[PDB]
Amino acid sequence: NTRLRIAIQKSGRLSKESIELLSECGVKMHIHEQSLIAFSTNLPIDILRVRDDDIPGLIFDGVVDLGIIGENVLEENELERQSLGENPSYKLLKKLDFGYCRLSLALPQENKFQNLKDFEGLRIATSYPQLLKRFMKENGINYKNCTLTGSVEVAPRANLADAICDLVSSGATLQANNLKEVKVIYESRACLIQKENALSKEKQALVDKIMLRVAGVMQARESKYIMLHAPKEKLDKIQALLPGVERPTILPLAHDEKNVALHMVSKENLFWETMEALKEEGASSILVLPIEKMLK
Amino acid sequence: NTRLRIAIQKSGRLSKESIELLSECGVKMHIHEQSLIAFSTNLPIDILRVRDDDIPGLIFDGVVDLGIIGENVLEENELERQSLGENPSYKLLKKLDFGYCRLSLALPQENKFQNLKDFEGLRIATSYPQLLKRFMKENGINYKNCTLTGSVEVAPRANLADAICDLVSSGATLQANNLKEVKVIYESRACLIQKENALSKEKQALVDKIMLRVAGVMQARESKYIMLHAPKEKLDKIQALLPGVERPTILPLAEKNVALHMVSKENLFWETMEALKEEGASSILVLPIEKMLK
Amino acid sequence: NTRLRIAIQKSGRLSKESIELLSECGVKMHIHEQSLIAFSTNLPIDILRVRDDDIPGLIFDGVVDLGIIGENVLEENELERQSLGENPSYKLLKKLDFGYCRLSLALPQENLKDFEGLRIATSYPQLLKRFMKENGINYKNCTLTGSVEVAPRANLADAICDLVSSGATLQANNLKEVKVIYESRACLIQKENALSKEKQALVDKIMLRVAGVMQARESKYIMLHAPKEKLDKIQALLPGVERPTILPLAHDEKNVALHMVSKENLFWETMEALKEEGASSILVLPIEKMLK
Amino acid sequence: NTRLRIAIQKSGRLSKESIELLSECGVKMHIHEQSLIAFSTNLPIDILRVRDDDIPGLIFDGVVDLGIIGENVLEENELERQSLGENPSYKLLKKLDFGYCRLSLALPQENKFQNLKDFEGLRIATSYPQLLKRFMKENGINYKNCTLTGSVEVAPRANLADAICDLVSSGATLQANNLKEVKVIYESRACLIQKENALSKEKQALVDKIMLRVAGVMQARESKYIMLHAPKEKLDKIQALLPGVERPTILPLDEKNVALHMVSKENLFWETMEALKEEGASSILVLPIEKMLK
Amino acid sequence: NTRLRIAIQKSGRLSKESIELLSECGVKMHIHEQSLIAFSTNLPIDILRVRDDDIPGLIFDGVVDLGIIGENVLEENELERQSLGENPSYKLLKKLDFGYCRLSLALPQENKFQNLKDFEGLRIATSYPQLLKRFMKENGINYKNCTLTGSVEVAPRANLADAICDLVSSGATLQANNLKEVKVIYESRACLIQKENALSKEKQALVDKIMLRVAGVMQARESKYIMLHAPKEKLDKIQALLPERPTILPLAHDEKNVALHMVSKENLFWETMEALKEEGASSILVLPIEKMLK
Amino acid sequence: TRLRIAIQKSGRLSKESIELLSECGVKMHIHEQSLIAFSTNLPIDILRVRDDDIPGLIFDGVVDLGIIGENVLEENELERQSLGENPSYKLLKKLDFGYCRLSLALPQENKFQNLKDFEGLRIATSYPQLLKRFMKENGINYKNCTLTGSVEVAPRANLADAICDLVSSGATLQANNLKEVKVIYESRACLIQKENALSKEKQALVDKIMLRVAGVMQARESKYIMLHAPKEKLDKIQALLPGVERPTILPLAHDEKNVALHMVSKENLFWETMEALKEEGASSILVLPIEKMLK
Ligand SMILES: Nc1ncnc2c1ncn2[C@@H]1O[C@H](COP(=O)(O)OP(=O)(O)OP(=O)(O)O)[C@@H](O)[C@H]1O
Ligand SMILES: Nc1ncnc2c1ncn2[C@@H]1O[C@H](COP(=O)(O)OP(=O)(O)OP(=O)(O)O)[C@@H](O)[C@H]1O
Ligand SMILES: Nc1ncnc2c1ncn2[C@@H]1O[C@H](COP(=O)(O)OP(=O)(O)OP(=O)(O)O)[C@@H](O)[C@H]1O
Ligand SMILES: Nc1ncnc2c1ncn2[C@@H]1O[C@H](COP(=O)(O)OP(=O)(O)OP(=O)(O)O)[C@@H](O)[C@H]1O
Ligand SMILES: Nc1ncnc2c1ncn2[C@@H]1O[C@H](COP(=O)(O)OP(=O)(O)OP(=O)(O)O)[C@@H](O)[C@H]1O
Ligand SMILES: Nc1ncnc2c1ncn2[C@@H]1O[C@H](COP(=O)(O)OP(=O)(O)OP(=O)(O)O)[C@@H](O)[C@H]1O
Ligand SMILES: [Mg+2]
Ligand SMILES: [Mg+2]
Ligand SMILES: [Mg+2]
Ligand SMILES: [Mg+2]
Ligand SMILES: [Mg+2]
Ligand SMILES: [Mg+2]
Repeated sequence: NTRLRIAIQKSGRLSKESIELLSECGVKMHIHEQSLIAFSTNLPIDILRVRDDDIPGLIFDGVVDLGIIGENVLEENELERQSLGENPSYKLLKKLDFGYCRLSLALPQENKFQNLKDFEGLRIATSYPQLLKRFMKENGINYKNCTLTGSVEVAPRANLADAICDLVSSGATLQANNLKEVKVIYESRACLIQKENALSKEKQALVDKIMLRVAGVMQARESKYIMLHAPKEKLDKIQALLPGVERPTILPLAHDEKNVALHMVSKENLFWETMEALKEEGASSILVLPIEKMLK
Repeated sequence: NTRLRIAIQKSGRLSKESIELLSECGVKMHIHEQSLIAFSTNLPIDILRVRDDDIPGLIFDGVVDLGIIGENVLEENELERQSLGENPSYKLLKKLDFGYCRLSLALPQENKFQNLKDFEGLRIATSYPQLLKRFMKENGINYKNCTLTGSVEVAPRANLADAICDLVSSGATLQANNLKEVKVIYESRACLIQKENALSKEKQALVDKIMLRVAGVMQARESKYIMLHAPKEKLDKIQALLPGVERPTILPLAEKNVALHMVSKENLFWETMEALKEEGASSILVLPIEKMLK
Repeated sequence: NTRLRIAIQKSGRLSKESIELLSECGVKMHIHEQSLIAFSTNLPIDILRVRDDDIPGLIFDGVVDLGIIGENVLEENELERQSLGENPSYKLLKKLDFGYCRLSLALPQENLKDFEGLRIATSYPQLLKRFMKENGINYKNCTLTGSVEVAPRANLADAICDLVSSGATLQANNLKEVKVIYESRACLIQKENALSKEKQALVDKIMLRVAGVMQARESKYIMLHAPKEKLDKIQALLPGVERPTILPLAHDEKNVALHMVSKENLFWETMEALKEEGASSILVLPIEKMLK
Repeated sequence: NTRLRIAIQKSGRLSKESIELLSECGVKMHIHEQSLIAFSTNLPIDILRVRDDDIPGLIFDGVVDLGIIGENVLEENELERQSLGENPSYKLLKKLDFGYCRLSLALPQENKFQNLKDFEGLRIATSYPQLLKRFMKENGINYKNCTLTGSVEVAPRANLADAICDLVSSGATLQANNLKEVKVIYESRACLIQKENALSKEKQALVDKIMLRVAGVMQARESKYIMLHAPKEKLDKIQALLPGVERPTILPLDEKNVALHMVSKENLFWETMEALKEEGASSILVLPIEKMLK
Repeated sequence: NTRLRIAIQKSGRLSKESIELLSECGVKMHIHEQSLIAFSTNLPIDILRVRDDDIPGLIFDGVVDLGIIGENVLEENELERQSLGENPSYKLLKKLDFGYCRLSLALPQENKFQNLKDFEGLRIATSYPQLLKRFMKENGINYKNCTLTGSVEVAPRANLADAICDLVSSGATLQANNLKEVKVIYESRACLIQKENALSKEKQALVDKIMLRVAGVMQARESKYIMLHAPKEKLDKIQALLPERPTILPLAHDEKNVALHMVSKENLFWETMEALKEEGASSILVLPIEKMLK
Repeated sequence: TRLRIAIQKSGRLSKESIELLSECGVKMHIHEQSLIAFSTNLPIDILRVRDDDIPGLIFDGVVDLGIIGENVLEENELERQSLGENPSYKLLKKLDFGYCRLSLALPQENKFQNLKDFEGLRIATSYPQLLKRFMKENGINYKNCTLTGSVEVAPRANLADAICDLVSSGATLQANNLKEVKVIYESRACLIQKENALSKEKQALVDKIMLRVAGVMQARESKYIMLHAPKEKLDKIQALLPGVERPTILPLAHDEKNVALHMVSKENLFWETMEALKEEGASSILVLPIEKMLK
């Protein structure tokens, strides 16, 4: 077909945010939970809703054009196919601002953990054998792999393994099974990827247009509009504290020769630490306003 | 009573946004789902929560002062009462910015649709007989009406009708019953209406005050505060692309470009953002507005 | 088509129990909430899932064969069509054992001739009208299709005539139930025009199943010990579907064992009355299916 | 350890019924959704709550004693391991009375299907490549496999395949994606299985005891206690209509009829009830049985 | 008033079963979550739905007639009022068949527990200070009380106490907070209680009637109707396995065996069914009983 | 050591208590079953407890900070005082949530003219101490009936003649045929601290958090305003709009009679103020939200 094909997760932790991103990029569509393919009404785009496990392979095989997938799953599949002698490839278009999670080694609460060497020779249960293997090789630790495709935290209490390597964000399931997180081995986030084989000129131009929108949407979520007063003597430090998307606008203050007004757009979000550092450097009247849309 | 009476939908697609609008207009009230009448604590206003079907009639009969109702239901009921020889009347105060939907003719997926004439002589099932009738009369198409008050999309597969005229927004229920949308006949949105008979001077003044607030609230939702850089050579085009509530503020930059600050009349879609970039605009920032009054 | 068409409520208070009844009558089907027609896999039957409001009309117009509908909605619509000069008709096959509710006049907590001249708000104008005409009371009708209990506090009416089962919504709006005017339950109805012989025979078969399913829910299998001297009184306390089976008890000459199937369910009052008459070892077992 | 280990699905279509069966077999335990091992309080049994996909492998590897799994998943995994040169083995203890589903070939609604040969050379998408392969080999049909681990019904509309081989029970998801079921290739239900390597004498005796309970629970669900009146003349015919677990008890009632008490081997359907009446039976009572043991 | 007043829990672990019991005793009423007092339509009875904490006090003060409350809350409050010099009193009418739980001492998983003496001098956190105190006194153990009205399992990790005394049924919350149950100090269930001061003759007669119904309802839940075949030679052993006198019936054309019909006093567990089979019993049927009265 | 903050586990204050801490830059992972959350970026432990216990934990010095409703705080303070104890604490900040009131209510049918109508009545409440203090202050004798919940049942069930109950909406009162008649106490959530001095390091952390709390609350209330004002009306317009700082006044290019005013309001802008500004000749009034602010 002439229409651009984008694979996203049908249901799971990435689904809502994947749809939201596309929608905020002006891709109008009607999604019914039972329908596995949504057709955009205003753009030549088909959204395929599939299991996240299959997204890397669909992209590697060139059967969809774009995909939104967690880095962890993308790499685990890439490594697996490489280990079977294949040469999977893809283009990473953008690391996205959701799907944050980590892959961590965990042990029974009772165990005494001092360092990574404590895993030497242990049986380790995981749904991510390749990612675990690569990390253990890099650190020169021998172990016995036990692959489980789910319910990984059962393994120690059930004597299937001595430890686990599992995905975590909150920590809940670990506590419930008498386990403690001990070492983060991998950090992941959602990515937007593209198949390796060149698209048609028209499809590629549509991807280019979307990508500009994606960057815009993400940048608007992170960036803030900042207004503050700064002493002229401290301007360079203040700017170093708050990196901007462009050069700051500097305006004279009418009744005041020692200070200036600074208007700028931050590259990153403003945390209280930064607000406090700015005040320490002599900044005052600091205002941070939200931005709904932007385009550099 | 001396208190102003406003009828809104108890529960349904208009309920949340009807309450939100009143709340954003400074009408403080405590609503609980089981209570059918909420009394405003800061203004002399009673909110009656009723079935949307009855709102037009309550207004026509002059028994409430204001109502928020979908256009589709308002006119269907107006037309129905006219067909019984009555003379319903009301004042349309404002078309609102929610309750968007459409009434559409639909056919079985298998049917070949070329033009409206393909509906000649067909049996058409609908919950909106009057709206359908008026549209078919305007376009000179004869048909057989089949009134169903719900589950309209069953009619073709159940051989109650050859086609349907139904409310749609998403399209889901049509696919599930092997139907395709083929012609939009009516587009609807929520409206704020008032009874025909004059109110007391005090009540009318309260309505006037609320109306100004309604316009403000709606404008603040649509309008955005825009900041961008524009080449001086392209300002006229840039301003045409983005109509404003007032004239833009133009500020010199620390050369051949200027800074433009303005308030858009409408919301900024990506197409506009892209058209501005094409015309040479850069550093385009769009900030939300919480309240406004010209 | 050759297939029998049954209209039931898509979603609402009658839906679950309508499907259950058909299912317990051996009508196998797969219902998906979004699908508005279910086809029976084991019988030539189509289930049309519609709004309850339309079921009477579909039956009156002969466009479906059977329907399950609340009596209240059935007669309200019958009366409405009669008032427009039409002559709706149907066959009442069976009053069912669910959908119980009542239509009641209610007044503000603070307050039949007392309704004389009052404004009365209702979603059932025809049923109210018929009742008020029968009792010779003049009133002013106010039709509301929902939220009826708002009317008094909102000064739309002086009283209401509304559907109730629990009473909750009345208390919440400072109203009290004052007079029941109509009692309703779900009914199974059929169109007036004769069916084909094959369709009618299928309906006849279903009807016997419906009766069986309902009787099994009400009837219980009863075993007890009774003194021979009190046997007549005990049998009078417990009407049965058949004559009781009477069995001698080993080594007890004054008493007998009684096994029977009750026509109605056994309430504690009956259990206590049986004990008063000298019955002992009373056992009540549930029945899953029956056919007399 | 001395305790018997049983693997069941953590969450999914088999979970509720797996727990119910064990509970009805007198295995007391407290399951918290977050806890992946439940310890029986009254028997030496550990319930491991896992992903269904892993249950066959845990059994093949002898690392749990019992498992409750769908036949489809069991044989798909058995076949997969055989294709890698392994020799997986297990004992099938009992086919259970839930988890009913089927694996079926399906095509777009528009396609003309006459025979299995119409699948010749087609791309077929499935989560059950091995089961599909075995069936296609048995019937001598060449095809191209496309493995998808979920959302299989997307494949045709997305041009990933020409057809699918997917699990169905209702049919809903097929309609929603413009597909029609065309050929059932495999029928499945939940099974209770055991590892191949011999258990201790104590563990095996516990399994034996549980198995008799499983059979009892399943028979009690199917069997009913029946009481009816039959004419003495029609007696032979009535018994033939109603196969029992034992011979019927016949009791005198007046002189022309008898009372019949019996336990049915199978459940009583309305057809049987109606056949009995036709043969002259009356006062037919069917009572539920909560527990039984032959 | 002339009407009998019964206090039950509005919402919580006892609420559903309290209502069910009354309903199964033929008390017809319409109970809506928003309504705090339900009036029985068929009997002169008012159901007050309150917080369980207050039920003992309402009974002690003679302000309601009956109450359904957990033993633990009843005695905790009794003890508390006694410690303030009051003399609370009540009549225990019946221990009921729901609301089962236990009050248990628990420690961090890491702690070595050998005996009760290990609690000597510890800080113990509990919502049931009086029940804990009575138990620690009866055993001569000194400790430091820490009263928390909820979230008791936080205390050790938060260094508010060294141990806890908390309500448990399913040990979930203990595991989640790295705690282990180590000594049950008190076992509880729901009870039906009555105020001490004599009721009117009419009210007391109504209570008497309800009590017989309560006993009947509970017995019907436990008792089962049993039918089996037994060898005449094993009849005594079989009857000893199954605690009124059984009905013994001859089997037609079988002289070595008899049919036994019994109503069990207790429920039949698999152990008993297996023991019956071991003694030569066969065709064992257990049917449910809906109502009974001796 | 680590700073200990007690908040409500689940209830009306729980969400907003967590949100406030989160908006103050306290990062933490809270799982509903977990009763103690450890901040990942600051030395802070969040204890999730029953609100009833928070005052006592603070009084006893066993946690450092607490977020609790005023009503529960003073009810417990009063209760402990009545047992001869001397509970004490520091009130750090009245917060912008947990708004409710304690009110006397009567059956709808009763005729209420004055507080004296409560003389000698039986009054049911979960807040005996707060009621007692109010009734003593106003010299009214009554009979207390303590109920720990379902207070609105008491009149219809003849447990009392009246109630003193927490309300925000009036829903539950209507449902039980009661009317609110006199507000006796107004409450909101408070952030409190134990009386005994903290270590210098812990106190400095509290000081830092407090400035953040004030910032977060100010950003919720304050708005960024832009408008046009006639030069002749500037003084009146500024009086209508108290600001956090002095307004910035800018000339308008094509217009000599008017100026542009940019400012940050101290309070939120209600329609009344917008309308008053317009009445005074202001035009093009824009109100933008503020996400964070520091003076
Ligand atoms: N707490 C979390 N927050 C954000 N993202 C997460 C979190 N946990 C996991 N993820 C990411 O989301 C991805 C999908 O998670 P999810 O649990 O929905 O996948 P799944 O269980 O494999 O679902 P399916 O296979 O049915 O698509 C993970 O691979 C990971 O990249
Ligand atoms: N998808 C939609 N989005 C927004 N508004 C809609 C949509 N569909 C319909 N509406 C509007 O909302 C009105 C009410 O629809 P809704 O389904 O809430 O009430 P209803 O079906 O009439 O139910 P009831 O009569 O019981 O309140 C419609 O008449 C129409 O004006
Ligand atoms: N407590 C009750 N209140 C109202 N109706 C009841 C009640 N109990 C049973 N019914 C029966 O159920 C029928 C349908 O009630 P329900 O509220 O489901 O339908 P509805 O309000 O007409 O909605 P719809 O128009 O969507 O089918 C009533 O006409 C009545 O016969
Ligand atoms: N309609 C159905 N669709 C799919 N499986 C069904 C159906 N009915 C019964 N089953 C059975 O249930 C088993 C488990 O299905 P389920 O969808 O719960 O697991 P899953 O999708 O593999 O999820 P998980 O991997 O989390 O255990 C299937 O292998 C099958 O044997
Ligand atoms: N696992 C359990 N945990 C606590 N109480 C239980 C448990 N099982 C049964 N109960 C009984 O339920 C009673 C209280 O139940 P529940 O926890 O619902 O009320 P509550 O928490 O005291 O709430 P309220 O005080 O608001 O009524 C206990 O006093 C006890 O008798
Ligand atoms: N409408 C309201 N009703 C009652 N309390 C409110 C209300 N609004 C705010 N609150 C505040 O929230 C506090 C706790 O409310 P909530 O009812 O959640 O706790 P609770 O019922 O005492 O539960 P727990 O004791 O189990 O924490 C009150 O003490 C009060 O300060
Ligand atoms: Mg996955
Ligand atoms: Mg409507
Ligand atoms: Mg209806
Ligand atoms: Mg699976
Ligand atoms: Mg309690
Ligand atoms: Mg509390």
